[PDB]
Amino acid sequence: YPESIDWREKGAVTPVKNQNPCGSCWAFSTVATIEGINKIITGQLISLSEQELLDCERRSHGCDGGYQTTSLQYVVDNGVHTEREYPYEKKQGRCRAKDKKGPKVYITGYKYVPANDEISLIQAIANQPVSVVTDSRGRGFQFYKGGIYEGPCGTNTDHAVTAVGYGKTYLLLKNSWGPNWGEKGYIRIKRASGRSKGTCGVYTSSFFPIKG
Ligand SMILES: *[C@@H](C(=O)O)[C@H](O)C(=O)N[C@@H](CC(C)C)C(=O)NCCCCNC(N)=[NH2+]
Repeated sequence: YPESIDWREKGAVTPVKNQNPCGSCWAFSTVATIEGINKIITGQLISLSEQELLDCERRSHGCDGGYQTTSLQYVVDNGVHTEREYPYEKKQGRCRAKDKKGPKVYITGYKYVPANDEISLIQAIANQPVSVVTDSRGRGFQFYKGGIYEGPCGTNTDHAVTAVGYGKTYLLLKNSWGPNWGEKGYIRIKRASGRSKGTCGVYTSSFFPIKG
């Protein structure tokens, strides 16, 4: 793997979005990975629809939270519309996926990253943006301003985010709380060495889409 990577710089990352006040991070996390792998494979960077997952992927619990596996599987089974055609409404509504006839993006599957292991995660991000989770309950995280975040934070993960890169000592994370949070929407989180739940539990549960 390269010493560092920034998928933003490689053009595989769309502008930061704002999920609030709907607790639909699961959808934002998944969509960002889809946006990323689509660019890597097809050369196209297009903002895709969190609202479709929200309205249509109902194994997850809408604004009350959801799952990486079910949301990734949704895109395998059904593909996903652009954000432009299916915009965010900040709340679950009727699944209108069938009513929309515009451009869609499909994936063919997804892979789970072996958990609690630095290099397994780093190796995955080297290839594509990855869906990851963090413990976001704390003042330090919620009011993060900038720099490499080393703590304080627990490992009781409750928020799904997107790993869009790393450096020697950190993982670059796209958050979904708008561009006014952290570093223009992003947080750089310390790389815990080796076997570890990771800083803020960032090694806990990681998945990435496959577009073959
Ligand atoms: C996170 C957010 O929008 O801030 C959102 O609550 C969420 O989807 N969180 C996930 C985090 C996991 C580590 C992937 C989550 O909690 N998913 C499980 C189901 C949601 C909670 N359960 C119920 N009963 N709603």
